[PDB]
Amino acid sequence: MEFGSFLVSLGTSFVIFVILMLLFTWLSRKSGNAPIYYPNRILKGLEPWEGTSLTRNPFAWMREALTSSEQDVVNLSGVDTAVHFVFLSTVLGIFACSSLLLLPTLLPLAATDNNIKNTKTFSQLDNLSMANITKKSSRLWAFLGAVYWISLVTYFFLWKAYKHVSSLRAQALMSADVKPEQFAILVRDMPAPPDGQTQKEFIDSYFREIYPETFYRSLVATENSKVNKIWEKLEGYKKKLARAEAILAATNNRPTNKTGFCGLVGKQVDSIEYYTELINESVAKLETEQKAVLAEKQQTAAVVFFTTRVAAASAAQSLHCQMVDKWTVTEAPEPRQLLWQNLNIKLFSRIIRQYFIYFFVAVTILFYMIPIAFVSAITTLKNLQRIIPFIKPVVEITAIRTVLESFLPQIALIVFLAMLPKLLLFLSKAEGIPSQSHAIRAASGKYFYFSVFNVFIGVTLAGTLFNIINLLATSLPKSATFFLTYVALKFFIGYGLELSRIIPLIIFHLKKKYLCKTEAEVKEAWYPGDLSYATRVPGDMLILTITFCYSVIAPLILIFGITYFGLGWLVLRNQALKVYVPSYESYGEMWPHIHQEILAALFLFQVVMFGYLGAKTFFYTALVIPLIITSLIFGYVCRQKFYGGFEHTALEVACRELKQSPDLEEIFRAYIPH
Amino acid sequence: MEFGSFLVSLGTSFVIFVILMLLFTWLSRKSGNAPIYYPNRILKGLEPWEGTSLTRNPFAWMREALTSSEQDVVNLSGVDTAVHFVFLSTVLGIFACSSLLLLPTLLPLAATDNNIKNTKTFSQLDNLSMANITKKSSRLWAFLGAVYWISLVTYFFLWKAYKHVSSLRAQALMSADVKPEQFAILVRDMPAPPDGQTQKEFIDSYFREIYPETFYRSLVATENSKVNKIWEKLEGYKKKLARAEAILAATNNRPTNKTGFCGLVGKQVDSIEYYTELINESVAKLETEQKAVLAEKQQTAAVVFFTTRVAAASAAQSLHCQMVDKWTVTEAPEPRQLLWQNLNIKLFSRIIRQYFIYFFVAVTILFYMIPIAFVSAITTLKNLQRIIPFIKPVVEITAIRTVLESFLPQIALIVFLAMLPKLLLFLSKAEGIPSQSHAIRAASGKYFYFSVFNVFIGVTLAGTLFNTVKDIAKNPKLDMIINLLATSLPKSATFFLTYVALKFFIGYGLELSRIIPLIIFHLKKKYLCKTEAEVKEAWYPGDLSYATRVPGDMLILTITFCYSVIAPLILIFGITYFGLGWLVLRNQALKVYVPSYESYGEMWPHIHQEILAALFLFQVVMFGYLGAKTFFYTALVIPLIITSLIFGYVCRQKFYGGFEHTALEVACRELKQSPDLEEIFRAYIPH
Repeated sequence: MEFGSFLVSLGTSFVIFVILMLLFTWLSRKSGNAPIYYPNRILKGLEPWEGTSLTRNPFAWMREALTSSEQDVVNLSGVDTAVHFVFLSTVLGIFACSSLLLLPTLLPLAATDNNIKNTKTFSQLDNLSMANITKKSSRLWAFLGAVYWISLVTYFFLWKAYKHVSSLRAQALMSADVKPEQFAILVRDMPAPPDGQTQKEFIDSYFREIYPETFYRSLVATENSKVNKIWEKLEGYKKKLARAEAILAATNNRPTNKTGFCGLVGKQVDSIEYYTELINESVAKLETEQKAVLAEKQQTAAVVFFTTRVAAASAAQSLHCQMVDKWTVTEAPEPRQLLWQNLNIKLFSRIIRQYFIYFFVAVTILFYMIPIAFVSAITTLKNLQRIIPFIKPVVEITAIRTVLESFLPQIALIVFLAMLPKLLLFLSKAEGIPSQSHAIRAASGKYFYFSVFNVFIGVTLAGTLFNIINLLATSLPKSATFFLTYVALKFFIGYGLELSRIIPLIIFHLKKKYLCKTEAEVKEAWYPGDLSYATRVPGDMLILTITFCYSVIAPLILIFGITYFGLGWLVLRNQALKVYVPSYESYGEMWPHIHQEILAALFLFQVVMFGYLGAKTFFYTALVIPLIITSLIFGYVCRQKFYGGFEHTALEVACRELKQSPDLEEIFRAYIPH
Repeated sequence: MEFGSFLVSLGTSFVIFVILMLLFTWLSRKSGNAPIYYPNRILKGLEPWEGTSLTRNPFAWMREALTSSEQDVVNLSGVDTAVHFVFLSTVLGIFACSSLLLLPTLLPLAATDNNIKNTKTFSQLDNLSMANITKKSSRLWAFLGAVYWISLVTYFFLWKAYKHVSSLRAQALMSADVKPEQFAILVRDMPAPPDGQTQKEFIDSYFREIYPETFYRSLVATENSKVNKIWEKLEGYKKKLARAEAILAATNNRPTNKTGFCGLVGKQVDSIEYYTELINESVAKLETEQKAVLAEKQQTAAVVFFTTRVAAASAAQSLHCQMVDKWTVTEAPEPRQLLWQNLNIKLFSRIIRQYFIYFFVAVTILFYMIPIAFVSAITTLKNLQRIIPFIKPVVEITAIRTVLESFLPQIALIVFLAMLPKLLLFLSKAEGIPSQSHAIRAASGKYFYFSVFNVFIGVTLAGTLFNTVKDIAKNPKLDMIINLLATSLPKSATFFLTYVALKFFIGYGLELSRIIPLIIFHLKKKYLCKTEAEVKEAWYPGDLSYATRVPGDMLILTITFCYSVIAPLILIFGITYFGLGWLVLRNQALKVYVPSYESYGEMWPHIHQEILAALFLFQVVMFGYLGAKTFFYTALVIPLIITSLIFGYVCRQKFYGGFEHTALEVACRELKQSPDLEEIFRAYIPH
């Protein structure tokens, strides 16, 4: 019955994906939906291209995507998205070459043997797996050569893509213009000022010693939580007064508000004047607090500004005081990336929080594994049928009952998986990470480990429970069925939902028609947001992890991986061409993390291949040990070969970049939060 | 080992030690011995002993040693020897506290138990060890408490020591004079000029852009291997001609050289005229070659000199080109430390050589595992008797087997572990290491791997098998474990007692008495050698030789952590080893040895990493043992291992970053005094 289960799930996913595709064709063909299907190119208003109206058969939206050079993507969005695209491209290339060799040689090899049905059918695809292969068979040699070739191919593609990303980084850095993050460093962990002088007088006359005639200013970090809170309160008050003024300018007859707190407690009489007195009182209070904070709440973190890229880039890898405890220095993140909150955290606090968060993550795997499986089994009562509701017995088809009992576990799992990334991002920022990009990358790494351990081990154990030498052997083929479902579920809808973009489109065209969106305020009406690498990269790493897991056992997941990453390349190329706009520009710094994962997945599932063929019990599984040690060798040689360039900007892309006498004053007041 | 061999080895070591001490204290009172027992304070003339006719002979030097502060050693020998001394002192403190708690509360527990008689031979040393503890005994709880306490004590002393060494390094760097290694970097792994243009024209006009008005000159590392050969040969000719003319002046008889048979017995040629014509020809050839190679024989390594310490120190941690394959930059070593041949090794070549050397190190790990098995076979000759009865005729009388047991295995171990360090230092120098200090510390690390694996594992396991392999006729899985483990481990513990005793007694007697370099002296003078004064190179003492001292010391440290619990008689031997080492090496450093390089304490983090590696590995050993003793302490040592890893990471994160570089305070606020910057140059010239 499992055969029918994933057959039906695949059919439903394909059908609904087709539905959303047709909707996309229907919706995007209208000019009224341009802001939701072309948020980009409206900002920096490149006039979203329509040309002729319709012919409806050819040339819909493909020529725009497939004819986009990496230079075009970098110019239009940035060099960061092109890194994600080269990640997708190298994964696609690995899987394409792997399929082109594996499948024509392993499909017939698996077809001929009949070990399954001899150890005494469940499903036909079970014949096309490394389970219909007899014990002590010569086909073990072909299988081992296959995994060996997989390792060789992925090594080659990783090296090529990593050279390419290093070249793209060196190209983007060298041609950049004057940016405020090129003249600053982020000094943390300073001692208390000696006797009476405040922190500002201490930071100065210290850097003014080390760096005479090449030091400009210092923006000491101050606890401003009160200043923040009152500031967004005042900004929201100004926004409300502005929308009220626009309403007045429209109707010229001040309407009546729903008098009260959320329309419950109060008298809204000429609310314009209420908000006016509120905002001016808030301005006075904010002025007083802003004056107060700059003199008393002066903490132990400070951005430091130099006068030349040479000095700033050189005074960011150097060690300033002969104790790693004090005056720790790193390159200042760009203003859009500084987390003023997570500064001020001393080194010991950073270490202790790092290990407490990692331990809490491990406890998260544990309290996921046992308790959430327990409560999911509890939800099975709601899943099948409940006596208490008086639902009319009209359904009467068991097939969709099976569909529901397949979805509900997956639905709950996905709900908690979507609860994850916010929690992991919040935890990542709790180690005191001083930049948004590093926080997002650490969250992605934590989610990757969680996903691998959790999903892989849990589904493997579930397969073992369903069905010691045959323990690792027989169990894995059945687990492929579950992944064939879940991969497929995330396969169609997620790419379908993003491409169709109906979920933002449902929110749009309704926030405008209803009481919301009185004034134009179109910018935040349809602001797209980032690519949110907190959810793209770890999900694609999970798909890659599964594909390299069953890369050899059941070489039918390879075609699913290829089609997944091909559709991802296509849809995300279209999106980055027309939809998203980045909020931070990390110049491809992300990608070494992706390289380390990819290699970690390859290492882990070379180990899995070793163990699984050891379950096949032939004295040649030791041949995997050279592959494991080779993965270690490749990791170290890559680390020393490229990783240096991805942490800093070398003193050529900073020195001879030919600045044009920067004012150094608009570089300042660019890190000012106020 | 049985009682006779252990006792006779201890007695022989003690008697030779006291003989050497008596010889030293008697023979140090002779003025002629000054440049032997006081090489230092003769160089840098200081009137070695102040006064007349030093009394208190056994303490004439001991009193002069216990009253010397770390500041005195730093001012007299250097800031590197003081690091070795804090290493010795902290190991001594760890083992002192460990003894003060372990011994009184652990030894009686082993003494009162009677796991012995389970044999259905040994020593009383085995009775005062783990083997005497029965199965599932409450005393193993005390033993677990003991290992937990020793781990805590080591953590405490390591942290305190590492703060102290960081303080010493800061105090030394902050007050050092104008030394040429502070203004320079070692620019290595360059590309080639893609035109008609010499390499030096390319190193310039490139750094002149990155560091304008703060870039002074740049030596390109010209390959001079054959130039070096001709220069050393010329200097040998100079020395030999000086010897000949000194002989002629001292005897007024025309010297005659019979060149042939390695220049000893051959064709008779007139000495000084031959040497003069040959030396002038050699000078002409040398200067022609130097002119021909200082230009146009360029390669892809260089040394760069800035003008201010701030720029020089800042532009050494930085990254120069946006590809780490090009313009690799590291802080320049001292001119005395640079290995000019190891430059001109591109990054891939360096990695390939590193990996080949590591693999060869593993192969020779096995090839030394073999004679370690031989040693562990020899040490238990009685059990070796029942196997291979070919040794029955030779092992008949008490005395012969006694002397073999007492001497031979220790001598074999010494021979192997003393031939090894030269090989390891040569191997490390082939990894493209660009300095002498890094090569020495890498050789020390490889020696630590050899020590741990071969010595510890091989000796203990070979003794285990050869004490049990012939008694595994029956195969009860539960039963063979206990017999194997208990009847095995304390035997290796006793052998290591003997070995460590041999080391501290004989080695420190030889070092303190210094007779071997003294027999070379007083004989290289009275015989044909040492005709001219030339005293300086006749008794030049040399370094502390950290390539051979720290390795052996860490081997003894690992052994003491071996049987700090299993057989807590090792603890006394380790304490006395390190105490005698402290005392003797103090006397040496204050008076005898003078270093050739100054690393400003960069070597101690490696020492800390080893020490913690030993602690980790033998928390693991205790975990395996208590758990092969059949009780559930298994979960009581995993927390110790986890906290060991956390301690390692925390120490690396808090202090290690301060050892690799000199901060930009000791560089700026060092208050320069108008450095010449020209005599700073031509101090890195290879000649």
